Amino acid sequence: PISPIETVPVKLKPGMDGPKVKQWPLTEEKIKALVEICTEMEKEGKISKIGPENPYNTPVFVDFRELNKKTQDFWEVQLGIPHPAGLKKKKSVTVLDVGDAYFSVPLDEDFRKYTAFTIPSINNETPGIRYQYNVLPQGWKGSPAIFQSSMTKILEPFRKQNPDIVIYQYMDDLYVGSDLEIGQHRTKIEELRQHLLRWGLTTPDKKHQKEPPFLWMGYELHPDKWTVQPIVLPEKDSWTVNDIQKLVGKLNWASQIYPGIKVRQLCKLLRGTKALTEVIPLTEEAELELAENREILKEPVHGVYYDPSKDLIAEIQKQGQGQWTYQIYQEPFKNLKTGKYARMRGAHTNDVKQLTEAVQKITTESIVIWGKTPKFKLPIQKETWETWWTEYWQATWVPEWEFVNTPPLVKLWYQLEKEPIVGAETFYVDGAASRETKLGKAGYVTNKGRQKVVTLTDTTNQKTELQAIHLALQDSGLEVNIVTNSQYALGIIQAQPDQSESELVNQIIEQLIKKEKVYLAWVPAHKGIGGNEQVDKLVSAGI
Amino acid sequence: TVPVKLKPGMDGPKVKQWPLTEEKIKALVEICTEMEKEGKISKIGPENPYNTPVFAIKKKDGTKWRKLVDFRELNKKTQDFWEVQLGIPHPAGLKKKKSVTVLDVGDAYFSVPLDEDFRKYTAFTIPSINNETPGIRYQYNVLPQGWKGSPAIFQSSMTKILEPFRKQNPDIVIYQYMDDLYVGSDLEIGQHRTKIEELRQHLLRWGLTGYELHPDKWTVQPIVLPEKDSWTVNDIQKLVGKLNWASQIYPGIKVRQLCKLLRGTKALTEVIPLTEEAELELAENREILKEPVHGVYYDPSKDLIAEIQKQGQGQWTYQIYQEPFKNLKTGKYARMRGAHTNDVKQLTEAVQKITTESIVIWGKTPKFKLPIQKETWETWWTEYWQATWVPEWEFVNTPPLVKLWYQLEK
DNA sequence: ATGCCTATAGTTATTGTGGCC
RNA sequence: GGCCACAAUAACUAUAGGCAU
Ligand SMILES: Cc1ccnc2c1NC(=O)c1cccnc1N2C1CC1
Repeated sequence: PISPIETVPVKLKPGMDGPKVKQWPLTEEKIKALVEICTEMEKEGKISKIGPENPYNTPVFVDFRELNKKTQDFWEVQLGIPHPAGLKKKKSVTVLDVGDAYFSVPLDEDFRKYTAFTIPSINNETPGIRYQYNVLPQGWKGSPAIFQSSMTKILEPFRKQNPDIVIYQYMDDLYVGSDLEIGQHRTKIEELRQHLLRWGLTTPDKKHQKEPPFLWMGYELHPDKWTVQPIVLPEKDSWTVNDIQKLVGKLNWASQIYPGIKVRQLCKLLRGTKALTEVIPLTEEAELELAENREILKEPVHGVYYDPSKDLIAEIQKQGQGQWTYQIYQEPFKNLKTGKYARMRGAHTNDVKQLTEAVQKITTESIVIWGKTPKFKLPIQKETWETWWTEYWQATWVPEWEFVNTPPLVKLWYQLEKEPIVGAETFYVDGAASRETKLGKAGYVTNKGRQKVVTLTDTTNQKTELQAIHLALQDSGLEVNIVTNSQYALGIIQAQPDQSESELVNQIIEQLIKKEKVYLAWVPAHKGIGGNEQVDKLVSAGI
Repeated sequence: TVPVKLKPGMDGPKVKQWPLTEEKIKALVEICTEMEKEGKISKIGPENPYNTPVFAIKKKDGTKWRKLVDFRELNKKTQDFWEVQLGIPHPAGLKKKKSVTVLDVGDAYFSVPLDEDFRKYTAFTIPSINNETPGIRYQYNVLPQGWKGSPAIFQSSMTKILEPFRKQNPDIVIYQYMDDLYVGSDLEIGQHRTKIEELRQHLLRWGLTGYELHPDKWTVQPIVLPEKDSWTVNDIQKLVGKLNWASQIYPGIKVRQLCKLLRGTKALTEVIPLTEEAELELAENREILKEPVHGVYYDPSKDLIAEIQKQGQGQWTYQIYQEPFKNLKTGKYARMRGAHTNDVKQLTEAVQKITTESIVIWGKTPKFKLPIQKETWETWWTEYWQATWVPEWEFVNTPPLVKLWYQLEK
């Protein structure tokens, strides 16, 4: 009888009721100003006077933090933030700011009694005048959910009448963009203003309209291009511990537009856990990539909008160890959006495999923003691509990819032989270590008769088996046959280790490139095989 | 109508929506608009917190885009309604037949309306390009496709219409599962097509509207050991390691005599002749591999587990087991030679092959172990997906020991 | 059997950037 | 302080192998 646009029924959680917190102590200096605000909202039709029938109370700051916990769960307003690179290019863009947004869209009668608040008393603890929200209150969890759903119903017939125009809604602000001329675009907004005025929404006039440069989510928007806001960093001394991580976050936000962003060496300093004020000093390797990052930030660059007619092209580059950077572009030189793949969990991930993992990150991101799979350009050869995945256990598929050579080329180091080498010396690999005091031995027994036994300090069982392979390839010719008993050592040689970990393996990898043919075989441990038992007795002699 | 109640304590499903391609998004709107006008789905506000994942699949017979809704989260909570309250009887003489014909009966569920209180739980959100639209919401007014509670309510009507069909053919055993109909016939292949046509004509009389499988050809193929005239040290070392891993599966195989052949350090090039004890043991091990192992039994209380392994050069093998290292059903699919094959397509067709076999023999969806990433699988599985039933799958490591053992299977 | 190591999958807690109440 | 989107870093569970008791 008073509220338009048909109210949507909202109910509380069956577990607990609304707020029951008492009123805050009096201020007197702030109460007098609040009297004029409550009287103005009462005349318009936002709040109404109620008696002592309402038991619920809300403190005036007005805080709705206690109410939100009692209110039922609502579906999320936005599913992923829109990126300026995936947007369509428009000739004229005009924004509309909604005046009295939550004041127009009302609340259901059943929920109106739960949003009742009490104004602090004047003197002698008086009851005062009670008020309850009839419309959507400021600071409620369900406020942005209902308002967005109501606006969709308003602009439902408007989109069908004009399919050529694209309208977007964001909380209170509405963005209108079209490929039409400046004269025709101005008429469409005037018709859009009259459509919103019917329900009761205030829109600014032609003189109060905002200029083509817009500021949204920290991005500077233009009708033809888009650019990020310039980030200013202090250039004197490296301060505290958390500010080092802040520089990584600034580079993280710069990774979406700047292709040359390195963060690997900066994250190495953040290895120290449990610290309030640590103050990390600068090193040679960490500041080396920090110097080149500042040079790219000096020159201003702009991104390009998405075009449906042209296909998306992506290319993979290598800038460091275990770090990949990619750029998506439709036209040469003009980039749309750049990305990165820098996370390393600890163990080896393989350069060929991590490259495919980087592609999958682009593919999934392209579905959300662009909506279609882009054409990839890999720095790996077609011959190397087919050899790796056929022998590997994990299966992956790339639909469309082209071979394009890049300055930082990635090549395979070594490949294990399938058939045993004839006339070559046979090496048996077996090692054992103790948990107490941390001591282990490594040795190898050959068919000729030569053998070497060494002792190691501060080592695990996984490292002692790894050390025995290194010594077997050290005192050998060109063609080496390696027989190992451990399953752990078998998996490392088959794969290609390239990370911060596996420093001991890097000595073996360098030797494997020098050798022409290397054979590897696996045998069961502790059974009674000739050649394996002889090595086992030597390592477990003192252990 | 019948009221549907959820399991006490557990709340409704809340799963995040997976993004879809631009071609699939516009395809979903076309179906949703047609269903809204007929009276199948209705729009709801933002007050609904429950979300259901939705995907788009292509059809072969109708060559059109079909709407697929995943109810795997809801099925775990609504298991009391479809088993305890209204259970589906499963015959033992369904796995033993000559020819099984698969027919889609999912279109018949759009007639029976859903409960008013349960309508809010079947709400789903449609993904959009760059999140331009907030998201168009729809709730199911009738029985949805892919839900296990739909056949339970329809069971009272399904038994009545199949009553004259069962009376005419007592020897032919019929079974209903989810949205697919499975009919097993013991007649000839020329007479099998006539029997299905008569059953399909009965459906048109009621109101609502070559693919064949061989259940007799699912014989367990024995794993055979490679035959060699001259055995070398390298050949023995690989043979001992593979059979030692299978010692926990098969207790009959012993590697005691094989290890005694090698004495001291020797080169792989050297040829070692087998003794009388070595030849007797190796030949005996082949007999244990051919004969089915004792201790294989089906238990409905325990969940079924399936593991698929990649071999290479267009070769795939799978093992169906309830308990670790205790196989129940073994089989392998090589390559679908004819048009186009890839790493995803060969795996997608493999899962659908096991799922169809699981219904006829047992009647439960197994846990699929896939040698693929979660981000890779959840993007390209919809491209080659045809079946309306979606099984539960997990992603784990594939050992090198299990790969080198099942490659010798004929 | 449990505690202690490595690798393959996944999950969470923490911080940061951009916003909001 | 909580909520939303995206990233970097530390911990915890299934599988496979290993060591110690
Ligand atoms: C903030 C925002 C939100 C949603 N879309 C857009 C934008 N705004 C852009 O500024 C914008 C600028 C130029 C062209 N299209 C744009 N766009 C499709 C309508 C442009």
